[PDB]
Amino acid sequence: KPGAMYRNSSKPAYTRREYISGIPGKKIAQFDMGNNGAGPTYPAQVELVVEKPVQIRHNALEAARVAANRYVQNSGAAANYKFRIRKFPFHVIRENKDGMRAPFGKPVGTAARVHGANHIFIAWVNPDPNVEEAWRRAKMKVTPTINIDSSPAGNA
Amino acid sequence: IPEWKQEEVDAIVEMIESRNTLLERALDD
Amino acid sequence: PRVELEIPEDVDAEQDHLDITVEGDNGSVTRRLWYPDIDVSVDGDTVVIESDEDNAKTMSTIGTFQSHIENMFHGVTEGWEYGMEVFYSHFPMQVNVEGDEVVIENFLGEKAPRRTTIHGDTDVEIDGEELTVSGPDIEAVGQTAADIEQLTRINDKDVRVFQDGVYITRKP
Amino acid sequence: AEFDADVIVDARDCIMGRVASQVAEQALDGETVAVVNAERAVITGREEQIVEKYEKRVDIGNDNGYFYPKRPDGIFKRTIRGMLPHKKQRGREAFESVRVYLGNPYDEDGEVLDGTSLDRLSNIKFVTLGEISETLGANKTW
RNA sequence: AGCCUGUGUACCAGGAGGGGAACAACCCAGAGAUAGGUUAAGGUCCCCAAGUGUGGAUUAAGUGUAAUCCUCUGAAGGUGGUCUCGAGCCCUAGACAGCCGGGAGGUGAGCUUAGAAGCAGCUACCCUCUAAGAAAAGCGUAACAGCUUACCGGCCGAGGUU
RNA sequence: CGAGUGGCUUGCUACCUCGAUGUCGGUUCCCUCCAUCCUGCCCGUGCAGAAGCGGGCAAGGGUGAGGUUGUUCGCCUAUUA
Ligand SMILES: [Cl-]
Ligand SMILES: [Cl-]
Ligand SMILES: [Cl-]
Ligand SMILES: [Cl-]
Ligand SMILES: [Cl-]
Ligand SMILES: [K+]
Ligand SMILES: [Mg+2]
Ligand SMILES: [Mg+2]
Ligand SMILES: [Mg+2]
Ligand SMILES: [Mg+2]
Ligand SMILES: [Mg+2]
Ligand SMILES: [Mg+2]
Ligand SMILES: [Mg+2]
Ligand SMILES: [Mg+2]
Ligand code: NA
Ligand code: NA
Ligand code: NA
Ligand code: NA
Ligand code: NA
Ligand code: NA
Ligand code: NA
Ligand code: NA
Ligand code: NA
Ligand code: NA
Ligand code: NA
Repeated sequence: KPGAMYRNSSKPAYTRREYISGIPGKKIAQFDMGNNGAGPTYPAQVELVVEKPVQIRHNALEAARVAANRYVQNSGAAANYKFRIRKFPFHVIRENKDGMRAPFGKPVGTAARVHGANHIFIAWVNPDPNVEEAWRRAKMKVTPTINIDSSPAGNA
Repeated sequence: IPEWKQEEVDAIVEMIESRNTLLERALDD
Repeated sequence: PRVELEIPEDVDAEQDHLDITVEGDNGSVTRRLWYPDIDVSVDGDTVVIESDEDNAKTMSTIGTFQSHIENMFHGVTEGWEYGMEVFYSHFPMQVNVEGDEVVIENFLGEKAPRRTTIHGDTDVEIDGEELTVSGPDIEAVGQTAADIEQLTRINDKDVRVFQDGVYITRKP
Repeated sequence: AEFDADVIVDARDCIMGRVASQVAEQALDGETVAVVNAERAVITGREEQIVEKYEKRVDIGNDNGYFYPKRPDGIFKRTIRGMLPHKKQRGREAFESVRVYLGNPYDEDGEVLDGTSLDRLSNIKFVTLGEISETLGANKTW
């Protein structure tokens, strides 16, 4: 099903698992990538910033993350960098799959609500921004237009 | 103010004592 | 902006309206140089290309007019020449100059002669498996050379195997 | 043949629409106008899109009909007609007191209206009505 | 959804007249008759009343000349199309680019391998001449040769580069 | 995984017609669209040639005959560019 159906934040927040059952598991494999043993003790820190409030299905998160981290293997399976996707798909989403009668939909998935200007991804690298490329590929699989932002890094 | 250029004008003046611009430079000394 | 081109002692360049003519011992070439707000004039010993605008599009044409004029200076004195080489693998290609067009016969065995008409005062002198296209108008000479090579173009089959044709060997 | 024009306008190198707009205004004021050298009138823009528009007008039509002129003659006159309420009595009277000519059948040289002249030295993107008609298939009778 | 169902409010319904091409609810506006005048929304090239108004800039696509909207689409992504503003670095001790010349030897390093000589793989990567020149960045060879990057010099002459 | 275009299917809605806008399929006869099947002109090829595959421009013209089925659709046969 197309993102057209769920990318907008026009519906009430729907996240109370005590009143919602049958919620599909998330497809997001990990949130901490790279050298998670080490702490952000890197020279450069780039972030992928969302430029519009939107809902991002756990579907897109996984594909976006994979496409970025799977690529960050331009540095190697045990390369020196740490990757972080800071958002989690809390918003439960429905579908009315009778016509408009008793239409309250059944749970079909989950999505994460991101407000314009928040960073969804944050990578930590030594002067070796292959990460800037890992993100050109990442904002490629999420609905919004995005800003690739570098923070600690005056090594231009 | 490149230093290597400053050192060359010296080395050149030294051999003169015992690039073209750098030679013309030393000569001017 | 304004650029000044000192015309060669060997040449005389006159210009009325948007047309410039350049005459030398080797001939004469006239061109139209028309572009928004770019004035081209002959100030005695030098040709002047000037304009009150400096935007990218304007500078582009100014630079183009320059090379066009210098190219004319060169064409009326030293002249322009392109060298070509006829080549064949099985069928003896026959390239002849007949009238104001060069004709090529027996190309890849073809019964129908392939031809093209020469541009302007361009001389196509052919000697054996060598051709020389020359004249004072680089535009004309360049095309005549090109057309000759294009004349043997093949799309139907693999060019890497069927390499017959005439090719530009030396560019001025 | 013979047209007592109170005003003879020269369209050579002028913006068709700006001339037409003035010739319209004047004919509605009771003036008899003649536009000369229509073939040399001009319209700014990219020749390719300009021609597509007029070509589309030629192709448009059906049994009821959409007679669109091909000669620079009519193109210009139709242009003026669009600036007049030609179906009203007053409009038709004005329109009928305006005539466009290929070249100049008069002795006098027409006048150039203010703000209608195009400077060829500072303009390269424009076309001649004559060129448009040639593209449309007109018979260059000028 | 020009959907369904709440809520507050103004409107249509039951609301003229002016504008919006037309058009219940969008804008101005709430209206006795008649008359003169000035504005509102909106508009002043023509159709069409009033500017082919002024100072300046951008756009070359007829983009555009489309407040609102079922109604006026145009998106993610991309753009050395073009204009403007900033920061860093290099430059008349001559920068960037191009063209010309130089790119040397110990030495075809050692190792492995019939082989390997900058360039299959492994290790190392030293010092000489010098104004330059890797134990070789890319091609090429069966391996050589050959062709070039790095690096230096010249010609040139003004900004260049990120 | 993400962004869209179309309005041929299906679903949704209940705006229009219940003082009736005659059904499906077929047929006959006319016009059109392009997201092109053939034909023209081209590009790439894992392009030797021949035969292809894929792509671009392009709607001028063509796109036919039959066996089962009311069928639309579809299956099948022999021709065909
Ligand atoms: Cl018609
Ligand atoms: Cl009318
Ligand atoms: Cl122009
Ligand atoms: Cl009231
Ligand atoms: Cl237009
Ligand atoms: K009914
Ligand atoms: Mg073939
Ligand atoms: Mg009522
Ligand atoms: Mg008026
Ligand atoms: Mg438009
Ligand atoms: Mg809008
Ligand atoms: Mg009926
Ligand atoms: Mg097409
Ligand atoms: Mg047709
Ligand atoms: Na039901
Ligand atoms: Na995106
Ligand atoms: Na115009
Ligand atoms: Na017509
Ligand atoms: Na009311
Ligand atoms: Na109205
Ligand atoms: Na338009
Ligand atoms: Na009825
Ligand atoms: Na029927
Ligand atoms: Na067709
Ligand atoms: Na059948």
